[PDB]
Amino acid sequence: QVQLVQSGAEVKKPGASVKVSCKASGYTFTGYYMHWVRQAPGQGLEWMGWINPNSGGTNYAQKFQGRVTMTRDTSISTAYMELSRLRSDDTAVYYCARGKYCTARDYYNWDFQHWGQGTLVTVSSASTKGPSVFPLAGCLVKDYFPEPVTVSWNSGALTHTFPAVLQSSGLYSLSSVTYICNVNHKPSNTKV
Amino acid sequence: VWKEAKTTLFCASDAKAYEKECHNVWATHACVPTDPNPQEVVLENVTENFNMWKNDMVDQMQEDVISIWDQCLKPCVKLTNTSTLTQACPKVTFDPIPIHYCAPAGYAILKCNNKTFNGKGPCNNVSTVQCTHGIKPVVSTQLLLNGSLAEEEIVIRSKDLSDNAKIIIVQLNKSVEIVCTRPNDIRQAYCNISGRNWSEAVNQVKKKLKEHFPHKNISFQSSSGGDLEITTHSFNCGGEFFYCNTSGLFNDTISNATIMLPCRIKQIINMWQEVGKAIYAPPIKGNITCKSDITGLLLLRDGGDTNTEIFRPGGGDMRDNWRSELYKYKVVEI
Amino acid sequence: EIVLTQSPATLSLSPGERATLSCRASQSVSSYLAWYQQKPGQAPRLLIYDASNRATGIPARFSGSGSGTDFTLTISSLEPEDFAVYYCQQYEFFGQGTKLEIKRAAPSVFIFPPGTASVVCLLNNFYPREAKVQWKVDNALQSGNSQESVTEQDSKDSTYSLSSTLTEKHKVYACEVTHQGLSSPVTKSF
Ligand SMILES: *[C@@H]1O[C@H](CO)[C@@H](O[C@@H]2O[C@H](CO)[C@@H](O[C@@H]3O[C@H](CO)[C@@H](O)[C@H](O)[C@@H]3O)[C@H](O)[C@H]2NC(C)=O)[C@H](O)[C@H]1NC(C)=O
Ligand SMILES: *[C@@H]1O[C@H](CO)[C@@H](O)[C@H](O)[C@H]1NC(C)=O
Ligand SMILES: *[C@@H]1O[C@H](CO)[C@@H](O)[C@H](O)[C@H]1NC(C)=O
Ligand SMILES: *[C@@H]1O[C@H](CO)[C@@H](O)[C@H](O)[C@H]1NC(C)=O
Repeated sequence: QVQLVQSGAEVKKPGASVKVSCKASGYTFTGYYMHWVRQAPGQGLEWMGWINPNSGGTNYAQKFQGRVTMTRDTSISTAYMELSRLRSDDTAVYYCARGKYCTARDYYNWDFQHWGQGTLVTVSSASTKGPSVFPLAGCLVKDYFPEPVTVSWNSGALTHTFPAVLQSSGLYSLSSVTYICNVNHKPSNTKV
Repeated sequence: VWKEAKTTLFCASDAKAYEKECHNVWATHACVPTDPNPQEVVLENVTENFNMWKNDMVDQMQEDVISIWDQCLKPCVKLTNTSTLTQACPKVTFDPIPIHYCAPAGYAILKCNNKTFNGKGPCNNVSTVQCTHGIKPVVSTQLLLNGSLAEEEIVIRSKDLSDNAKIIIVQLNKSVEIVCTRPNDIRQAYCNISGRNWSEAVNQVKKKLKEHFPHKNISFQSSSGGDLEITTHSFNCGGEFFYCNTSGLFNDTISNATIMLPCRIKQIINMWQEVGKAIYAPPIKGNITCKSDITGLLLLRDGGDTNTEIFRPGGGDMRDNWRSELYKYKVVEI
Repeated sequence: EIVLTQSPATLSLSPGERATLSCRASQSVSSYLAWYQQKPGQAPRLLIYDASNRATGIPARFSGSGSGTDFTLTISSLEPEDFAVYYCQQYEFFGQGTKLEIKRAAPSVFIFPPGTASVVCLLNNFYPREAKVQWKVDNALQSGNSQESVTEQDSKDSTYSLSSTLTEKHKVYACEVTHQGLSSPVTKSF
């Protein structure tokens, strides 16, 4: 029953710092390196660094140094990643991942057998905003922030909701195609 | 004629029962006097495989150096998340002595005399001995102290140099003096080292390092993060725990000859025998001072695409400290 | 320090077929490689470790091969649950990903009229993925003022759908769609 659990999605503004948590269960926390890896929307994976929880030793990818801090608390089986001086293109889902083998095995440690659920971020000047819903004579769910939104038709009785696009305005827009579309934006407690 | 095997080594030291040094006391109970005349037989037209990283002699030297600390440096209170311990905490005389590791009957030890062996692989010039050289169980980080020195040229030792998660042991070949003193912020101490001698070392090795990489520039920087034991040249001298700041030893500009390292004396330490904290009684009065020879380095190479390859001091498992001396050896069963 | 190139960029097959994925390491000397599968909005899942070992809980239809610079992932017979994105990894380094798709349709095209006006063009259930939307306003080709997005392949028909949004002066609003399944471009207008 090995489990890795991360903190919930966080949204922060450009220039700020963020600290993501990763709570481990089912194994000896000091026995295994925890790595951090991120994923931009629709993009590949980018490794960020690793930490040794026995000692606190770290390694960071050169791409970011002094913009990222990794830590551990051995008493609560929790690893932390802090990324400072955020750029908009740091917006991504963040995963922690454990090597298959214990540090003591000294084998090839970069087989990521266990992954956290990921933490969605958003570096934006935008602020929470409910969507406007216009008819497609579908429904156009325009100018909301942040992700996500849900759409149903006829309260679930009628069963294509497209991926949102990020507009230059910094707000999202998507389309879903008696007929009534039920739109819910939890961040803004909007329900149309 | 022989096979790679495992068994119970035994230790040997030139330890007098007259002495009160804690290290000596331990040896007199667990080691036998050094064989006076040792007979080593080089073997002609032979080649033998060695893996310092899978060597079980280390595992044993680990257990023993823990043993000494268990009696030599008892903490007043040691904390883990299972267990809390409070006990007698006496101060003891403390000077590490070389330790030899010999083989019983039915077994022998094989040594690699190639002046440039990396620690994993075959060895042309192989000899046979009944007992290792004498290894001083120095516990330290970042800098390896009082060890043996490379015979000819610098040697870089790692299991997988492309793996940025593997320690890089460096065996210098020209030692560098370091003098660490606490005199009589009032737990403050300091170390002195010759910039010129240190930079000369840092270059001979930064040069050696690009040899393992294609037309890449080399950089030295302080640790990325970690417990103070990692992020400082930490050690014990006279039963007192020095944590010294090597930001002036790991830099791409190496200062004047004499450069001064701020140190601090700690009563609370994160343990290397185990996962916990050990608390110790305050430092004794006096001019605590330690002239040491830097013989090797422990380092870590940043990963992730870079045009420079960066190395940072790394503390590691102590076992690595043992590995640095027990690279040359293996255990064979006749 | 090392670069991973997987090919092809996209793999389109059918259940029961043999799957072969390649990962080419650039100048690399290691013999370790892991493979990962990822479904959308899900964590990656380790399929193969140390190049040629199947991870625990992974079915026997998965195989790994290769050493050196060129490595291979083989699935003996594609199952519905096996279509996903695939990554290789060595040390800290990841490949760019391969999309494994169901291979199988002209789009049905719809245009919707709207301080702001949004005009939406819908391309419904088409295959293959390549498609062109051109907006025209009074027969003038538009550029720079639209955005589009595409659904993941449909779980029932393996098609894609696409939505384009163009964001009083002008009279005729048209979306012109080009796709191989159309013998000539279709224009929907109002
Ligand atoms: C590396 O090895 C050298 C020896 O080759 C160690 O130097 C030794 O350091 C200890 C103290 O750390 C000295 O013992 C002390 O001596 C003073 C003055 O004699 C005395 O007042 C104390 O009660 C204590 O006995 C020892 O004399 C000294 N030996 C030499 C030859 O310098 C050095 O400490 C070792 N490095 C490490 C990190 O252990
Ligand atoms: C201490 O570590 C043990 C396992 O080594 C763990 O079961 C326990 O939860 C830890 N104590 C805490 C969480 O404080
Ligand atoms: C140590 O080896 C380096 C090359 O690795 C060489 O330049 C230097 O002269 C050597 N020093 C001694 C004292 O042999
Ligand atoms: C070492 O010294 C530098 C400046 O002298 C300081 O910024 C750094 O925090 C120190 N590191 C430790 C581990 O004390």
